[PDB]
Amino acid sequence: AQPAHLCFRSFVEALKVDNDLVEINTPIDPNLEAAAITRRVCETNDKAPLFNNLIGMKNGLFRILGAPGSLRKSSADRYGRLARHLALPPTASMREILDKMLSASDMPPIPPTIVPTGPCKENSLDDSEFDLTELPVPLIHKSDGGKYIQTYGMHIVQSPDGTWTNWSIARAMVHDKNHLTGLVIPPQHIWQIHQMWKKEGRSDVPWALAFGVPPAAIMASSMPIPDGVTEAGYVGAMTGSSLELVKCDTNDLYVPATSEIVLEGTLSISETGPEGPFGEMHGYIFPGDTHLGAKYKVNRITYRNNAIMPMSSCGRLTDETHTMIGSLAAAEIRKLCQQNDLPITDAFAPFESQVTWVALRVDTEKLRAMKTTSEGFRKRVGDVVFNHKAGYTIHRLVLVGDDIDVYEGKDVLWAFSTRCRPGMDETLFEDVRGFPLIPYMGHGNGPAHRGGKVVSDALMPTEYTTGRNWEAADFNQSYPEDLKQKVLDNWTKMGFS
Amino acid sequence: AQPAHLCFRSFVEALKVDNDLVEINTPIDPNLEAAAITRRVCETNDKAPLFNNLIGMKNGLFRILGAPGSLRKSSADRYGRLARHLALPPTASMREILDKMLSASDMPPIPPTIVPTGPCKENSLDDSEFDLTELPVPLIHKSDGGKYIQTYGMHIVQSPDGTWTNWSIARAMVHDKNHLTGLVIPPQHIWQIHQMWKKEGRSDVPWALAFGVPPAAIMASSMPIPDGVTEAGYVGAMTGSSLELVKCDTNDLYVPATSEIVLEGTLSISETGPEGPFGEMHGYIFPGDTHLGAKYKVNRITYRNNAIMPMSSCGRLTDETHTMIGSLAAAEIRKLCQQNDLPITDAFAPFESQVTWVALRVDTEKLRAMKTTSEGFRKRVGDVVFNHKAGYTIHRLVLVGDDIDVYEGKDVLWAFSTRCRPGMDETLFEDVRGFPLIPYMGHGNGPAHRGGKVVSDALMPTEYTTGRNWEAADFNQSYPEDLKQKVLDNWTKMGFS
Ligand SMILES: Cc1cc2c3c(c1C)C(C)(C)C[C@@H](C(=O)Cc1ccccc1)N3c1c([nH]c(=O)[nH]c1=O)N2C[C@H](O)[C@H](O)[C@H](O)COP(=O)(O)O
Ligand SMILES: Cc1cc2c3c(c1C)C(C)(C)C[C@@H](C(=O)Cc1ccccc1)N3c1c([nH]c(=O)[nH]c1=O)N2C[C@H](O)[C@H](O)[C@H](O)COP(=O)(O)O
Ligand SMILES: [K+]
Ligand SMILES: [K+]
Ligand SMILES: [K+]
Ligand SMILES: [K+]
Ligand SMILES: [Mn+2]
Ligand SMILES: [Mn+2]
Repeated sequence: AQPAHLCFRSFVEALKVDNDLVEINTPIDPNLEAAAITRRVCETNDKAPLFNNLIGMKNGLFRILGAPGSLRKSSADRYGRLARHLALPPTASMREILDKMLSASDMPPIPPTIVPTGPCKENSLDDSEFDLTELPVPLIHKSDGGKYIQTYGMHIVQSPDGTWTNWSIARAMVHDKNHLTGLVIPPQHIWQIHQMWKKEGRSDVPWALAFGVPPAAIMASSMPIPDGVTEAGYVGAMTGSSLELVKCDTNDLYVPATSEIVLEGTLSISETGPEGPFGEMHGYIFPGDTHLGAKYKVNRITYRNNAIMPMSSCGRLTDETHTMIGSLAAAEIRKLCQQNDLPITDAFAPFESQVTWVALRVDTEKLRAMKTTSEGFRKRVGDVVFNHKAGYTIHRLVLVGDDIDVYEGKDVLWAFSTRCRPGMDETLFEDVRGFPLIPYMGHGNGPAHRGGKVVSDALMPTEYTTGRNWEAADFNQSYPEDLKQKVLDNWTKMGFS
Repeated sequence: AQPAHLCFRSFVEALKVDNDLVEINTPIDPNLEAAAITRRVCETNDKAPLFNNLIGMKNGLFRILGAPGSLRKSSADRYGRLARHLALPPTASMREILDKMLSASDMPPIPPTIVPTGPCKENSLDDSEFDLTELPVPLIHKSDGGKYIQTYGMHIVQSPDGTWTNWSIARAMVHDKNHLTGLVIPPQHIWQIHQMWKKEGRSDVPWALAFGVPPAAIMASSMPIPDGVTEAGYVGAMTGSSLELVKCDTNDLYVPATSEIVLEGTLSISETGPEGPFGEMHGYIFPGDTHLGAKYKVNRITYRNNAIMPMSSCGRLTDETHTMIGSLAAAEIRKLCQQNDLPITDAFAPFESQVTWVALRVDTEKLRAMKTTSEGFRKRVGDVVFNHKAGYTIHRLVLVGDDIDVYEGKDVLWAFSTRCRPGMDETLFEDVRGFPLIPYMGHGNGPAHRGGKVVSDALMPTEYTTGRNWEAADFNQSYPEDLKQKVLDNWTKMGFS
């Protein structure tokens, strides 16, 4: 066999073939050691670790793959892990990756295909046979409030009426032998669907959590595609293939046939339990900061022979919470802007901003034809984005003109720092949903859930009127073409590197 | 040999010895080519170029050294050029460099020593014998409004009463055979002294411009040491040695004995001429943006045999306008804060901010004892800094706690992005002097000369009260010491780089 983008086991193979995998066959402790190695990998853009000999692995549960969506060292294949989720060449640009993830947005869905069995059915454990506290679930950060089994699996929940099945990543930790607790927060789709079941009031939410799903599916799971859109059919259109799914044993949900590990059960409409703290995407943990979270009951586990659990050891740069959350949100924001008739060509969440900013590249020819001003345009952009779920995680939008490559953080920083006058060239948004996970929100001086957002206009005045009126004081723009070429051609002759 | 910090010719030797120099002995055009090579050096942190065969060099005037204060590639000796200005080991940290530049602030001055002659007297040209338009003055950027002879020399002017002699860098370009035009703007000391002569009204300002001065002198020339303080005596205290100076031939000013090239003349109290545009430190040139500047008359040139003119090809990162202007301003700001009883331990202007920000590291134990709040503390800090000349070039101050290394831009960006809530955690300053060279000031939407400043508080709430209440979600802080060491010790064994 199955292609890498359609089968996690094949994806692991692909990373090996790529010389992008280190297989660790000696015993590794899931209590911190696996996550520490993965953390170091993510901080240094090293090869992904596959822990084949995890202390506590029994009867096939489980090996761990760390850093599944993290960066490679080389510039040429920096995003190659992400490309391997999507059948793209390993040298694919971020633009190419994001365009692939947006491609299904004006295609008919390709609904999934139901097949009678698959590798995820190779082994099973009923509710007399498993204990979640006895599995080699990792402690990811030393101060975490639980062992976070769920950092890179896919929650599956369906609206009561059956018309929308959502796939998404949301964290969860082990509560006891047969329960998890996790985040289920607005405006996320798992929360939206949970609210539908709670208003109906009759039962707990049928649920499954599938780990080691098709890589193309985990990417859509991490993207804020629209309300009401079933991720499986979006992935089918993106990949050009209907995804093969098998029915759960204990409920009527459907999971990818090649899932490594599947939990089946219910998400309670009534019960909560302690959740967190967790070392999070912005780079912090607040020890002792436990709060009630949603509570999941597990009734059944099914799994592949020699099952592999993917794990995100998230925190400071760079891991899946940056490469996927930020970039995929930025992609959806780009599309949302264009659908609102805003002249945005590109969007990216700079890593340097801890993926709390999105830089929006403006087609300034189109802007000029709008015959508008900074104040008006900033407000329009911020209203569109900050009032929408796709903008949830993003607290600063930086508008830049056509000369800036938004996928290059040094260039975004240059433009922000030199073209946006603090205060005057910004519009603050206090009456929008805020992202409480940012430390200055949930642990800050103001409301955790509201405000703290800004549109920073790094468009220069003449970009709204007559056109750019500067040249950069750089090698590229400050010297004629023939001179530049001469200098390059004589560079090593003269004595330079 | 004479020591490198005391003699520019010896400094050039030192860069060669260091394998930090490329001697270009074939013909190089001062019309763009020399500056293009230097620009490329600065953008890539390559070796400094010494142009020994400059097209248009005659009778000893002149060779060019580019990139005298720019960065080296290696992290270990990144600031080695700057260290070579100061007699410091080439591996000196930025903290060490800035401490050396601040050291003379609580020492008695060591006034200069007058000697009868020096190398700067080896050759001379009277006012019948030179023509500035006939010298190989560089065109530094293709759209510059003149040939900028003066990018790394030292202007010397003295108060009418004789009590203060200032040394400073300010740009100047050739106007005609015997005149320059340049920037002389408030609140700079050359401007302050010029205003004293203008109020006296009796004559033009006696002036000299010395190129290829002692490196320790050019560093102080680039630093905003206090009003009324004679740089020569500050440099003498910093270096532990009295600087040797020779009298000008045509006026009673005194220049370093080993200056490569000296212009003697007057800075007019009445005349102006076209100046600019110039490709500037923030990374831009605005073609055609010429304005009246100060006008200098040159009466005499003296120079060393085989004179070398230093040149800054300034613009986008990284050159002297970043490494020296930003860092030296930040050093003075650190001291100014401490003298105002503010608990600041360190300051640096991040390169990523185009040296428009300064990050201020706070001793949070001291902060806690102040029993203050963010609003109050931000306002106090901003009032101190933004009302002072040392703050002139800086538009954003970022307050950070003790965990942040302000000399590491990635860590400043992380703290700013995650700990400062836009709007609420900031105080805007509109009634302070602004720096018009920033594009969003002089080419922006508001007053060029006023406002546009902000204090951004990236201190978290408990840093004012009870202490830091988080751990970073990073390898260093999220795992115990013994585990970290194990992972490091087994890193290459396991298969990692
Ligand atoms: C790639 C990744 C993604 C998330 C998360 C992590 C990783 C690796 C982990 C599990 C490592 C961290 C965790 C987070 O702590 C970060 C976070 C992000 C956004 C909201 C809350 C938490 N998390 C997560 C997340 N969404 C969350 O609702 N709680 C979560 O727990 N997300 C983001 C989420 O998938 C996206 O917002 C999707 O758009 C959601 O799908 P839809 O609702 O649009 O269908
Ligand atoms: C290292 C360097 C420094 C400057 C400049 C350049 C370089 C390489 C060049 C010449 C390349 C660029 C030019 C600039 O265009 C940048 C600039 C900076 C600050 C004000 C105006 C211009 N410039 C300069 C500068 N000061 C200026 O008053 N006009 C100047 O022309 N400075 C800064 C100035 O030296 C410092 O502010 C000192 O504190 C001044 O001394 P005191 O007044 O405190 O005694
Ligand atoms: K999703
Ligand atoms: K602007
Ligand atoms: K000075
Ligand atoms: K703050
Ligand atoms: Mn969804
Ligand atoms: Mn001075």
